[PDB]
Amino acid sequence: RKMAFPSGKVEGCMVQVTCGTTTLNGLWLDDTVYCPRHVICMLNPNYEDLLIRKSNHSFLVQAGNVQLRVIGHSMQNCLLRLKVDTSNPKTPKYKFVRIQPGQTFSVLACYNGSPSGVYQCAMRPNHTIKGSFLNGSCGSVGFNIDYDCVSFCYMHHMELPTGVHAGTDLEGKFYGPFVDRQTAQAAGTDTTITLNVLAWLYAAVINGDRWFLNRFTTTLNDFNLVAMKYNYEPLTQDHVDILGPLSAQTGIAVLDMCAALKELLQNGMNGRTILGSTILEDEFTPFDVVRQ
Amino acid sequence: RKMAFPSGKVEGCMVQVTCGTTTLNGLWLDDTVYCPRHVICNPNYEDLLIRKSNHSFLVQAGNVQLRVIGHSMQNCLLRLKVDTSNPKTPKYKFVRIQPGQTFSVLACYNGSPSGVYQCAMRPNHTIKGSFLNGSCGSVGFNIDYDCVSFCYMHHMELPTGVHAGTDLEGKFYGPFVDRQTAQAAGTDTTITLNVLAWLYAAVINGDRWFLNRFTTTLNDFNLVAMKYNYEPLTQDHVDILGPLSAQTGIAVLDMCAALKELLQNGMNGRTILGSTILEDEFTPFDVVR
Ligand SMILES: *[C@@](O)(CO)[C@H](C[C@@H]1CCNC1=O)NC(=O)[C@H](CC(C)C)NC(=O)c1cc2c(OC)cccc2[nH]1
Ligand SMILES: *[C@@](O)(CO)[C@H](C[C@@H]1CCNC1=O)NC(=O)[C@H](CC(C)C)NC(=O)c1cc2c(OC)cccc2[nH]1
Repeated sequence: RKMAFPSGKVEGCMVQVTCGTTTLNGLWLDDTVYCPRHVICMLNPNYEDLLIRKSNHSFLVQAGNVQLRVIGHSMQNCLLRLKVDTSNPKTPKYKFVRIQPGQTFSVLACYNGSPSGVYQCAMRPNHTIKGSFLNGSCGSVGFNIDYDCVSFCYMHHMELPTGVHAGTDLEGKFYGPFVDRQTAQAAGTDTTITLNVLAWLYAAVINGDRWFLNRFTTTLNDFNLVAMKYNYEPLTQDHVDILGPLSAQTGIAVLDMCAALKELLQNGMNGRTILGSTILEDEFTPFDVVRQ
Repeated sequence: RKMAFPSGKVEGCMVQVTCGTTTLNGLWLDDTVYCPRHVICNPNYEDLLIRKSNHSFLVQAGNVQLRVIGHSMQNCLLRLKVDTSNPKTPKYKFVRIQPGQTFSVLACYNGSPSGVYQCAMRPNHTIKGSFLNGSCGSVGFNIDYDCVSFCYMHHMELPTGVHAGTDLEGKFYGPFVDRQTAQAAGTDTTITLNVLAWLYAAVINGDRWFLNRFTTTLNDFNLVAMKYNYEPLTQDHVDILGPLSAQTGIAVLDMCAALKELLQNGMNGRTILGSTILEDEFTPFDVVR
């Protein structure tokens, strides 16, 4: 099952940022509030021009009942760093990280500064996420929690015409070739996260369906050559080592699981299922499998 | 997408309760801590509790230690009275959920919340959770408005991998007892009303391939439902699906005729809202939210 991290430490940081009539979500850490810079906008806007035309007083920042006053502002990439007169008493230990494709994080969906729901998603190889984001969701945040430290890694900005979502890290650099404009943008073709599909296949073996296994063998090179022809990410030697624990628990060598996957890619499943589905799941990490 | 409620108001109520070498998670509301009674541990729990002093309960809220002032047992739960009243307790109710309804689980270990996720009370009164060793005392809830409705406390994993537990009054969901016994639930069924709500959800998102021009009656639908291990559908169920009927413009018995086709013919490798299976853990209330 897809589990999310507990959202509490992040709920205390969610605020509402309003400019004129356009409102979105912001992240209040210490005396600074972060939010997508498009709060000040629509096609091909000059963001420097519009920021210099804006006064601190223009930004309405509400944190629950309280109103916070912008004591200053600056732009970092596609984000705005509003300085506020109050430090957030509920700020957690935190860091900004750049999540990598294949990896997962939890999204705390927010509307009007109120956290609505938390779900877990992965960053795809084409630098989009298959999220659930309605109008009002910009500035909602993705994050991982290790110990008591929160790793902020995603701020929501856009939904591509194809249903998927695009955003930035906490420094405002967009993941992927997207720009914050009211234009239709296309992601690159979405390749499948091989490392996670193998983790799934290992998970299926621990659950007791082995029907897709075989005695054929493969080298890493030859598996990667097949995989790319089916739009699957090549498997690095690093990924092989990551699968080590799942390999020893099941007694099935990683290259033999790849030989299995190679046969699934080339012949499909004759309507057969793994863990109940006809399609191979690719947002369960090896860590997720090991933990559960 | 399954979405869990923000777990913040619950995480501040999670504490650790230890009796000897036995540890589990507890729920700290006001001045009382709720936790599965087997923390004191087929025995007799009335005998075990009388031999227990308040001093023997190690209750910890994070770094802090709480002193048990008194206690009492209600069903399968302990009500530990403590000297401190939790400053973080939200507005809350205890409710008993009905099968088919959904909630969020804050999975906890050694008093530390580690994960949140959605799940549903199955018709056989189990839940398909994700619980590991140390997870008893983990709590299920709904956070509608600012009021938290606690509805589940975790107690066990059956041989089949599903989970079982009680309400916050300590009465089990289902036939189970808190003993170290292998126990069996009844045969499960598929939550028909939830499957239909999810079909309405797909239409709203534009997946309409499974629709058709036919209609069915309630009685004819249930003839097909019974054969495929779905719960019978009732007129109460149809009235619940009213608002989604209106939003999509598809009559509730039109959607049933679409579902009978999906059951009879199956889905030919095609997918509804991403999955290759008919999802039954999204309720009509869920889809509105
Ligand atoms: C934020 O809420 C906006 O502050 C919003 C979130 C999306 C709305 C629906 N689901 C979401 O995830 N973001 C946008 O509306 C952004 C705003 C930009 C960055 C200025 N724009 C889009 O996501 C967008 C624009 C267009 C488009 O043009 C018009 C054509 C096709 C798709 C598309 N997406
Ligand atoms: C709590 O953590 C208990 O301290 C624990 C949670 C489960 C452990 C693994 N995953 C869980 O969800 N609960 C138990 O161990 C309970 C304790 C009872 C209520 C006294 N027991 C079981 O879940 C249990 C016992 C047996 C069994 O016996 C023999 C045989 C088969 C399954 C089984 N489950």
